[PDB]
Amino acid sequence: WAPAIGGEKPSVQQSAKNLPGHTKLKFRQTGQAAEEELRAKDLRAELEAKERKHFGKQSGTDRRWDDDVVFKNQARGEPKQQKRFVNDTIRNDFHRRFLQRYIR
Amino acid sequence: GRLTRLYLKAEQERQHNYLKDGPYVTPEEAVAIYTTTVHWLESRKYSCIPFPPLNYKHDTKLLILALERLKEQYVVAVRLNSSQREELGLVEQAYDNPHEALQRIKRHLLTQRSFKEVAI
Amino acid sequence: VLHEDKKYYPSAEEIYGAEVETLVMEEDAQPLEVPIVAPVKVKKFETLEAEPLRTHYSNEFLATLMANPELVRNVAVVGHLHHGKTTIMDMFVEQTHELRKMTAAQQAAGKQLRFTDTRLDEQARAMSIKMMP
Amino acid sequence: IAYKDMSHTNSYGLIRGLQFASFIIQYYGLILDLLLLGLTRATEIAGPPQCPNEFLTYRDVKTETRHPIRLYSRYLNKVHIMFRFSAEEAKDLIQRYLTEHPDPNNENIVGYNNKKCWPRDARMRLMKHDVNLGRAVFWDMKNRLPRSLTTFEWDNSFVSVYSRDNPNLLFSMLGFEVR
RNA sequence: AUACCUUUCUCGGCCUUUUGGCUCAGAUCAUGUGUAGUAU
RNA sequence: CAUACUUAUCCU
Ligand SMILES: Nc1nc2c(ncn2[C@@H]2O[C@H](COP(=O)(O)OP(=O)(O)OP(=O)(O)O)[C@@H](O)[C@H]2O)c(=O)[nH]1
Repeated sequence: WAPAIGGEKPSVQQSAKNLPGHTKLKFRQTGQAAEEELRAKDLRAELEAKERKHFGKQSGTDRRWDDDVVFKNQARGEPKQQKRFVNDTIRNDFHRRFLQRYIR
Repeated sequence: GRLTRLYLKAEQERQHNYLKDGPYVTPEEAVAIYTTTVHWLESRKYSCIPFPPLNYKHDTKLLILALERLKEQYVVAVRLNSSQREELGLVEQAYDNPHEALQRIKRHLLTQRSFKEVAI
Repeated sequence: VLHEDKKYYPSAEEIYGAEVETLVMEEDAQPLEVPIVAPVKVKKFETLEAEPLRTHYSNEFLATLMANPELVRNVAVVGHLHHGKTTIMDMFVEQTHELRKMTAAQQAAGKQLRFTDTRLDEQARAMSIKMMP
Repeated sequence: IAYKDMSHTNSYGLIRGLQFASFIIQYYGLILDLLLLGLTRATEIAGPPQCPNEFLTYRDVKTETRHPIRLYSRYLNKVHIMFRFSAEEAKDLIQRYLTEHPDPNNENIVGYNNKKCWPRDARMRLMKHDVNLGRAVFWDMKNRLPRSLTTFEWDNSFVSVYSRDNPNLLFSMLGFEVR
């Protein structure tokens, strides 16, 4: 109904997680998207380049033994399964496979 | 517990879809199947299994086999619940009077077409 | 009959259209070991020094002594394994250059110098691996 | 069927905790056995009603050899079949299979199930005639079953061919891997 | 003694709330004598 | 007077 609000000698209890560690910061160097390096370039050129590369270079274009047998061709007509995402908790494919695997 | 719930949602839905999407077995798959079975059973000179006769020579041996089987779950049993105690009571009754157990069983097979809830 | 391979929903292609690209990304392209921001590493191949060192001669003195064939001798130094070649070259370096505090660092760290054994992997086997002029 | 606050009516399956569930399973499976075999290979495997022949045996060798399906068993919902094929029979089968699942690239062998549990020489090889006889008899027996009742799944199946270039016949039956 | 306004009484009526949040409905659910004290 | 309840009291 209402959370605790968290407003702010000093106590001398020292936590283990509060001991010195990672005591200097990494900064972005030349080569890791540093700010002075990135004013120099046209990021729209590189984005439209990479998007065009992706979007084109994904498109790829510039009587027998079985005579008494009562049923014939019963696999033909079966649906081949597809890489798809269903946003359903219980009706997606991971879940149907999971329940198939673990419940016998 | 979570997986029995998840399985039972899936299984409730499978049972629903059967009643909506109808018998999956096609009317002329079922008939080819029924007919294959008929021609098999007739090739085998098979005779149906009849309803357990009244003066059936084996009726009480089969019931005693049944009851032995049902009792066997209770030969290590250390603490029983009301359905396990009720089961042991009815096993004892059917050992004590096999003839009225047999008559109840045959009345069940003859008449009973609606049954209680199964726990899963 | 439509089985319990029933479809409950349309595809992302019926949902979004032909001109929306629909991606299902269920596994990562790369492992956790490939940084997302690649560290800008000193590419530790064979690490030399950052300026021509002090010698007992100049630059132009060697420039002189090169331009006339009668004061230049070309010599390769060979021997068995370990028989002293690298160390003799090193003694030459030690007598004709300026590297004394280098020697102090060498006998403080507990190793004797190997000048021509420069590649720090040829170094850590006490072996000359590739000839050096 | 009730679990706690969950409940539904069973209309479709079989309740396996019934005491006579095994009898329904075994009779229904017998019907699926007759679907797999036909009423002639079944009546030859079974033997006459008067003189039935024992588990894996036949009355004659003319009766035994008439048909590819040589040995047959079903352990409740699990089937083991041994066929022996002529190379003419095997060839006709592999033909019909590929003409039904045409793949020019030779992507046939990729998703094949043969167990890594045995040593690498002794397992079933990657010959095209052998991988394809495997998949072709799987496919041809899987076509025998109305998919409204059951299918076979390749991932819960196992075929092993003993051919020229394969010396061992493999199966696993109950917990036993047999080579 | 009647018409007006106006004032009084009697019927008809009303919202949050008191909701201990979660999980494996959290789990299980039921196999005594004997005395005495009491309720009956 | 007969059903029930019980209590680190008492046995089986
Ligand atoms: N006793 C003695 N040992 C020496 C002398 N000179 C060098 N050494 C030792 O011999 C070892 C091998 O000599 P290196 O300097 O590696 O010479 P190398 O024969 O070229 O060896 P590689 O690099 O393997 O070809 C050195 O690490 C020294 O410890 C010397 O005059 N006397």
